Amino acid sequence: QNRAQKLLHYLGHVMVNGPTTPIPVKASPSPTDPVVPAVPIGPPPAGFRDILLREGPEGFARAVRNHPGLLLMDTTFRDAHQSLLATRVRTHDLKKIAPYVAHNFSKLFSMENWGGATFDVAMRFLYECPWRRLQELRELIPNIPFQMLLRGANAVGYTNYPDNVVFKFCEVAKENGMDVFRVFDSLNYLPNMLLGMEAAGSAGGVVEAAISYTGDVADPSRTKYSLQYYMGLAEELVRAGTHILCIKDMAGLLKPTACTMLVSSLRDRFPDLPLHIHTHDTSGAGVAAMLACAQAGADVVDVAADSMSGMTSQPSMGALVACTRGTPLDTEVPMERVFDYSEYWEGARGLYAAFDCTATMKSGNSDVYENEIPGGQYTNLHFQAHSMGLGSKFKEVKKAYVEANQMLGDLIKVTPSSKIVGDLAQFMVQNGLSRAEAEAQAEELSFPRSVVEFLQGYIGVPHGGFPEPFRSKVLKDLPRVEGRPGASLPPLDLQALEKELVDRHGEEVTPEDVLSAAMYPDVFAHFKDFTATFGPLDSLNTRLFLQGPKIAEEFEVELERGKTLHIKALAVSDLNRAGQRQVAFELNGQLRSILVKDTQA
Amino acid sequence: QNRAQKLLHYLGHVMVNGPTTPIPVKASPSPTDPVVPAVPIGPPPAGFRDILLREGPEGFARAVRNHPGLLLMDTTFRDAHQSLLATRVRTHDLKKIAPYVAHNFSKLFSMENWGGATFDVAMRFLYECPWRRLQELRELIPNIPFQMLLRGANAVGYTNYPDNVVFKFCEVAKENGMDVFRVFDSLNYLPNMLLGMEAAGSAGGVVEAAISYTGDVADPSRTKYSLQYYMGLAEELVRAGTHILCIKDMAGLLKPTACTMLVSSLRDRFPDLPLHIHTHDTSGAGVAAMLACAQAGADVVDVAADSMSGMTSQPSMGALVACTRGTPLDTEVPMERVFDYSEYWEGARGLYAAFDCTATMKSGNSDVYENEIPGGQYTNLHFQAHSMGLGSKFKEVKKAYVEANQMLGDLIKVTPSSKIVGDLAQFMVQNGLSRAEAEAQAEELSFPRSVVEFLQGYIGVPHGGFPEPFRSKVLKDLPRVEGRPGASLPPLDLQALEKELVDRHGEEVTPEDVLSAAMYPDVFAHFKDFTATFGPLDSLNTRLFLQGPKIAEEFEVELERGKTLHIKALAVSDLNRAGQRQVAFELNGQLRSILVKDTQA
Ligand SMILES: [Mn+2]
Ligand SMILES: [Mn+2]
Repeated sequence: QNRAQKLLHYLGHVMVNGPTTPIPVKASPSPTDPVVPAVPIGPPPAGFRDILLREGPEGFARAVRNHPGLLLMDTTFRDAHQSLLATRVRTHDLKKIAPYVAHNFSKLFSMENWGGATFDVAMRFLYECPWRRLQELRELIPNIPFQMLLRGANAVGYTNYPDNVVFKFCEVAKENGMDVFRVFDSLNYLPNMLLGMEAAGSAGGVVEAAISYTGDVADPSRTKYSLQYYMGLAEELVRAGTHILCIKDMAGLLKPTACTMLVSSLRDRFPDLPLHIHTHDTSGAGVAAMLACAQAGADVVDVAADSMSGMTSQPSMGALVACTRGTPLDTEVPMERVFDYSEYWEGARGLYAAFDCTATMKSGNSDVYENEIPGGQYTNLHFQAHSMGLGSKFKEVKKAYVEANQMLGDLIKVTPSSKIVGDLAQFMVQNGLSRAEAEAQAEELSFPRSVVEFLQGYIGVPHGGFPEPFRSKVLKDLPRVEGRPGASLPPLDLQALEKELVDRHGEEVTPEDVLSAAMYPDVFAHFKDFTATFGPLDSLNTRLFLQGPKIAEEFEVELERGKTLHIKALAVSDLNRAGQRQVAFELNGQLRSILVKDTQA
Repeated sequence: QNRAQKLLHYLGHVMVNGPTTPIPVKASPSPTDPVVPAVPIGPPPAGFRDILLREGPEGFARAVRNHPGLLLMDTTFRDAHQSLLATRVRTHDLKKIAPYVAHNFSKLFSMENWGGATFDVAMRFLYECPWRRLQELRELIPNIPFQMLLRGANAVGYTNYPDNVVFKFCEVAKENGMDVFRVFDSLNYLPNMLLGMEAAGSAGGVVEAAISYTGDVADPSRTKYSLQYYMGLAEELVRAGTHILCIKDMAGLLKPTACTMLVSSLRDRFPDLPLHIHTHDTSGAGVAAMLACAQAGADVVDVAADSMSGMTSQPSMGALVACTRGTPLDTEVPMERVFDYSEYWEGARGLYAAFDCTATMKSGNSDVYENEIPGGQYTNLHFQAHSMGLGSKFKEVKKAYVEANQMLGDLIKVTPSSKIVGDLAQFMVQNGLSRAEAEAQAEELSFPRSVVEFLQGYIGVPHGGFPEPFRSKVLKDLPRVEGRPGASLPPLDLQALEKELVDRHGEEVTPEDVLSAAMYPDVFAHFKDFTATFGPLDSLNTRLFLQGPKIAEEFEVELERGKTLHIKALAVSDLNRAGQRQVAFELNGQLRSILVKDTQA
């Protein structure tokens, strides 16, 4: 077995040289293994994915809109760990509790488990294939709809790609098993949001236009992104044609009062339009928030498993289900099941001890109502300062964030945008620049590549326009983008890229691989060469994958399905073998050894 | 200076032999120092403590009941850290942010900062005087009311004390600066609750009778502790005379729905009675819950600073303040201030890294709706299991907890009671006893000392009676307590105890000390001998206290107020000096050395 030995070499390697992917927090994966509940044999109870197929996104939206109780979505597979564990959860652990979900959470609206950071991190850090993840799970959960976070601007990539790809991406994603597409734009720049809605709607999937939330519509003071701001935007999005409408409060800024307001005026304007609410518990509301949303007529709300909820993540699924039963919005989900599910996750999370923000973050923070830093980014900046004894610092950067944000014309901060305000915020602090010093001396300073490209609109056009008195003194003799960036981009010959990959990585390369390579040229490449020589490192349980094997400890890995592979380390030490070393394993009935390179560790 | 050298010897000792008080989690106190905001010079803005004094608990309650916005209480000084940090926060760090509080949180209803575990821990583990704490803080915050958790049954002790002490306790406490007394009974056994109310009322303080909450009044299924159960209990407590009425949801089981119900029928029955709600965010509601209580007419709700809220503690103060502004329930508290306040606590908590439940607990858990384990006990049992790689176990015990509780007739689990179900739950588990095996074999097994005395009523009589078919087969030829246990207890000759202490510890012993010794004979004794030889270990900053000083690191300690004491370690090594060693400090302008005992460390 070449599949076999490829992995051995790997295990051996991690033993000799240690961890392959970065480990931000010095900690070994919990020695305990996640508790996987029991599940009856045979097919799931069948939930919405069934209806969808049976009637399209058409009847779907209706059933959704006409469902009595509150409906939910599980972000535990995507945004939940993307916010708490540096989006490091591996397919392996996701496949584990999959059969459970399929059997227990059929009443489920959708299940977020793809899109977002994941596509990137899957190759850049976990060395697994994002497509495999999908197919492997779609296989395990045929009854629950699959949702992803798609960026209208550029699918799951980091830069503008020709529009021919956005459609081909969704085309594939759709066939591979994706259903609901949540398209968003960091500036709510419709052009990008509609392109996303296109590829998604044309791919034949469910379009769920997502509006990113800033400030507080309840507060009449601020008028930039006023209630009427959103309301207008919806019209366009609804006209452009969307099955479901979602409100992406990525910063956990939605207050109950603001909620009641927003949703009602929305339910009023669109009586039978499905409404989906996404918030992060960063401020401390979330639950109280979501509850208000239902009250006012919201159809669904995003939640995460208790053990993976709270703080920069989504509100406690169990708290929502609990507070909602006995009422006309009852979710009808057995508390018992949320327990076993959270149970699993509390243990699963134990493996990702090396990526637990829990190291620096011991709770939420209402100051988010001031800096407007989204959940994910919050956690990271927090960890950064504190991880280097600089909590004192964090206060300061947060203030530079506000100024930076105001300095660019008060913005909507999400992946694209949010990270540009970040660099500028840091640029100012690390250079001691008051907003005034920053603006006045703006005629010439080396502002972040991200900031300059933003003002050139590479992403889009901020509502209210660019801070021109400043924008120009910055841009100078620089090319300012005109129109939807992706527009002026010539297509991407897929055959040129296709044989260009077959020619190299193999006669294997699949449509999927092509796309991946497309979005992530290098990262994909590296990911391919790595797995090339190390086998299916994705079938390895997280512990072995991170920490590597323990000398003498018996263990097994399910390669494919006909093999179980029982291995036990025991023996390494050839300290000098021509500048190397050699380890031996007792693979199944026999035994063998692979040679590693000490890398003078 | 004897004050001086006494501390030196201590510091040195810690250097040579290490930590004096147990340290559950191996971690050193953060090297960063909590950020203490700025506070104007001169007197605070004055709040309710002022009104109180000017009009007695009579005008106070009215003002409370007639105040427009929602009122709050800060448990950050007591229940917040008692649930999260093993009640280990020191007076030193409480004095620091005190002036700030006095200046910024005048609108505050009360401030919980005393009572509960504190009195015990203050001597048992921190080696500080609980009275000192009170006096020192009363000094720093003369404008905000001081609240404490007083146990009707036995003030701040662990056993039945003759009622003469219960009155003498509140008498002293009241004069020392305590105002509002929250009196509670673990089984809501009126006899004990009234005794507390008396001492509290008689002492001339504000009586806030507390009803302990269980189950879910919204849920018609369970009828033991039905709505009409509480409603009736209210009548008694109000007739017995109480200025304010509080609901102690020590387990965080209060759902919004159950809330709206409870409070309203309460505000209905008592139009102008002040209502105070206490909850723990354990389930995930809390905030959502409290918001409901207000909606329905609740006058005050307990909260903690953001960095100290969440999980088994109280809801995010900032989340409440945030979601409540702009509405008729506006707290009027400047978001800005809750920020600086949490800012301070996030850092102060970094000093207590050795007691942070954060180590095992990374979030709340809605399964609380099933085991009914109060916030504090949850945290402990969770740390327990997991701190010894036994999370797998924790599930099990939670199950025994339910059976144990059901086995004792379904109870209200708070400090007294709650820990009895604990022992029983663990007894069963650790002896493999189904609730059936536990009961049938009850005729004779060595049930916990706590469980036996419970059935003998040493605490009180459980509503619905004791589980007799069992109770008896357990008790056998054992004495069953008749009436409020404290009643049958002969007074406590205070002079006998007074001269008894003077005679020993010194001609210093104060009325306070007497009471302390009373409730905590030994603990007090040890606490006294320790401080006796080591000086004011309470004027030491938590870092030096826990971790001791760092060789060559310059530092200072504010002994009293006329001395600043600048010390620098540097030099220890007399490894063998007659089985000891010797360290040297460079105290202020001069230098000197103290001789320690290596304890063959
Ligand atoms: Mn999000
Ligand atoms: Mn409590």
